[PDB]
Amino acid sequence: NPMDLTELSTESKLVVDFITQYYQTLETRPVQPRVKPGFLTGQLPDKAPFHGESMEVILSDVNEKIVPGLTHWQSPNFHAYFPASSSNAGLLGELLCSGLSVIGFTWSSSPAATELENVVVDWMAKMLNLPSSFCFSGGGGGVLQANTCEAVLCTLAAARDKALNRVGDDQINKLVLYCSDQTHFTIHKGAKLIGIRSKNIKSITTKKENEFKLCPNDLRDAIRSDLEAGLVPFYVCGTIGTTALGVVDPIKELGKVAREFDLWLHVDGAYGGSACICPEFQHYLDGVDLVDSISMNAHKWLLSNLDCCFLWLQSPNALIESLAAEMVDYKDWQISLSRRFRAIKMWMVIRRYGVSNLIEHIRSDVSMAVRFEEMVAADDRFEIVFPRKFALVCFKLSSEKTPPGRDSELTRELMERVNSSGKAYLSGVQMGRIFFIRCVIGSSLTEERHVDNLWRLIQETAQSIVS
Amino acid sequence: NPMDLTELSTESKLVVDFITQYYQTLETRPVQPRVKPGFLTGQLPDKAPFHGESMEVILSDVNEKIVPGLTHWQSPNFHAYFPASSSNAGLLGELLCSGLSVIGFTWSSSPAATELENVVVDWMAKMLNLPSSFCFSGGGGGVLQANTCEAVLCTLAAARDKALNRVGDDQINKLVLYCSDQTHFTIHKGAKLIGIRSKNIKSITTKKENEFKLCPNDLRDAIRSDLEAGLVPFYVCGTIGTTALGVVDPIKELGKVAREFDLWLHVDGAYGGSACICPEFQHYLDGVDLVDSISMNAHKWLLSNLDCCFLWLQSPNALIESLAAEMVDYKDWQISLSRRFRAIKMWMVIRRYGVSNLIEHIRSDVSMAVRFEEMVAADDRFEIVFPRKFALVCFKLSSEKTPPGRDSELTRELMERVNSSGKAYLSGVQMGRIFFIRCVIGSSLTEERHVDNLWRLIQETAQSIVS
Repeated sequence: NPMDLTELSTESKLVVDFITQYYQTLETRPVQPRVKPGFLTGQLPDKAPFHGESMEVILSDVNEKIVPGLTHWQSPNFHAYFPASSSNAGLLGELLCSGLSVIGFTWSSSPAATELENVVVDWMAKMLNLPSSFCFSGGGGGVLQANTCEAVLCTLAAARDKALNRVGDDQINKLVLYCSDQTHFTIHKGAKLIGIRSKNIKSITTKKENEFKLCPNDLRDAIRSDLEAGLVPFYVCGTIGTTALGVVDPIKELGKVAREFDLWLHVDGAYGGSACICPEFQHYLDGVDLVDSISMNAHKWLLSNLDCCFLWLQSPNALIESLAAEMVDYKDWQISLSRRFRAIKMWMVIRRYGVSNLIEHIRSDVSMAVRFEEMVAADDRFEIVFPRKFALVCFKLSSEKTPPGRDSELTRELMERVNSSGKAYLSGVQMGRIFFIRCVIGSSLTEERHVDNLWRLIQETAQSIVS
Repeated sequence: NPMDLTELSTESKLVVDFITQYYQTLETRPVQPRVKPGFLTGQLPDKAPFHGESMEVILSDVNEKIVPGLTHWQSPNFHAYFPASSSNAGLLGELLCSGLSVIGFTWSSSPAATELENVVVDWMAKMLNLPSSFCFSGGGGGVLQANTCEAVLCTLAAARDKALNRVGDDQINKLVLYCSDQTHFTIHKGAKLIGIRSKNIKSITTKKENEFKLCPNDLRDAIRSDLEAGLVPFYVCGTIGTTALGVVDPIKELGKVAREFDLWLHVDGAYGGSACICPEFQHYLDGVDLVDSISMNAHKWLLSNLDCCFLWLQSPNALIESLAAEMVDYKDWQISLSRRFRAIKMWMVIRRYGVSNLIEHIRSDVSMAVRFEEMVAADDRFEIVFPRKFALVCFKLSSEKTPPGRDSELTRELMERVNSSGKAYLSGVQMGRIFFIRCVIGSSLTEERHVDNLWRLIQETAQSIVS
């Protein structure tokens, strides 16, 4: 019997206790493992079992054979990449969503699911303080997705088809997209996906003078240069909080540029967007009225676990018309027919914790990053490569207190020895000539003590090699 | 505190008990609701709460305000669309995956996650008895996705880029895709997504003579007709178990056709693919050696809840080369960087139940559909419009025992009155001139009694209008 209810409630507690013990381990568990390729592949049978096995033997096999070979994103010692903010409400909302197992591709196939997605989308829109034109009650509207690439693909398709409907159906080889050299690779990936040619995905270089922002004058000059070449610009992507540096592009200026040439402006909210529920960061959303579309990942700061990605349009019919084949049918809003009930999990998280708790959780992470930055700045052995705007601190070894020419390779070795120690996991990028470490505060379990321990470990490892 | 562990275990039991009571309701709950647009939208607050609320008040609000406005896919009275096979192991594996919250886009960011995806992919490949060329140990390999449209998009991109690398970079406007008129709309959707022009997505009509299969001779003639027009065929999609009728396309013949013109052959396993773990249905996979790619939805019959979609390639480098920007990095295998740990849930389900239980669950659903077909065939008031191959029975009112010309509209009214009664939910499609009802056995909760009740209700409703 596959749906035995007493067995269901029996094994549910087993799995929940497994998860709680995993969580309590993470203060000790080495974050990133050191294992050999094929360790698990050779350790597991070649074919599937004919018969079944109990739940607790499965869970034991999990905790001994798969857990050690995991990178523990939830560890309070994990400060690399970008957080997978997890909470009790997010986990239990995942469980409830999967228990309902309602797949609502149209309003008729689950009215409540679509209406609850509507209200959650509008809730978040006013939490971020967008104009009415992005709300369902203001003309536009939004949708939940799984990743930012689904939303980016949807906007790219809508923009491409709007352009082609204006200039001609067989003109796809002339469409030109613009983004900065800091834009997430997902933009180039999606542009290549929707048939844009490789030469026409222009990454405009950014300069340290402009804080690596995408300058609108270079955008305008590139646009008219390619227009004099007989090609059709159609898409521009600005970013709030880039991956490597956390750059915020000048949204309003690029909005005026995109309006002047009637280009589709999309805003990758990405990492910084979630933080914009706070009044301090809301200014990073000015010019949003000139924006065609905005996407943002809630699983990067809003404690929803994985996964959930909001996407808001001022003219949603521009998207529905691109993918279709009053009452909302989300079949025409994204890639596939099959959708999950993510709205119930976002609703769960929000009503369980409150805008208050969410605001202050973001503020606590940002404050911890402020303190980490203040600690780096007090050490002449180190250097901020770019001022922090959120919970992202980018730093490296000082060149004055390292041998000539090897400050970057010694920064890389510092990061490697820290990660190999197992006591923490930091990210790091090679921006041409320089290498720098990213420390991202956001692992939910992380408190002040963990940031203090991380800074002390970075210092102790630096003294171990520097001079 | 967002990660309070004692509060986590306290509220987990609340949510689990909520789910178990929901499940036990489904024998009584009217499957499809009758509600007005805006019922939930007006019933919920305009903005998000500043403060939080308890878990049980949330769950009460769920069971009173959202559950009644749901279409209960998990009800044993639900036989429309295609099942969302759910089990205890699938639900608890969803919970465990979300609890681990490990996001592994590369082997380095979670070796165990990638290796376990590898072994699960290979397990399923040998469960379906594919050639070695689709296994990681045979040259090719596979990947887990969320939907069939992600897999279809990946294969379409790989095929398009292979073609363009052969014929020219600026030739996208000449690429031609072929599918039948029974193919799922996701194929046309993805073809439009990757920049194929609308005229070049050719739906070749199928004839009732060929059981609506895609005849390979018409495929060949269309190919050489478009080749004499100076266009580049590049993609052909065959289907095992179509949505409306459950058609199986002649895989091997289309394989030889696609080999002759070096076209990319993709197989939408879709609905029938999952059933192919059974030896009786494995014959529906012959010619699979000539196939470039195969996708199949495990959440349609393999009891994994939602969602999980296997995709196997004979040459995975053809996909990696299309989306990239030994040890496997699934970042280059699909649409986005962010991936979930679906492998752990599939592993959970398989090792908990067994290939034995899975085979026999498929066989029990197929047997129930056999019995439903036998019941329809014994009633002169009804008629099978297409012979059943899986758990899909397509039937309608007999034209001999209805007034001239209105057998189809009376079949539609029959379906409408049954669905409106709330005692069951059946699907129905208008194939040009005829209308017929689809009954799909697969709601997990469904036993023999429910099929008997459904047949009696269909008969009682038919006598209520027929003569």
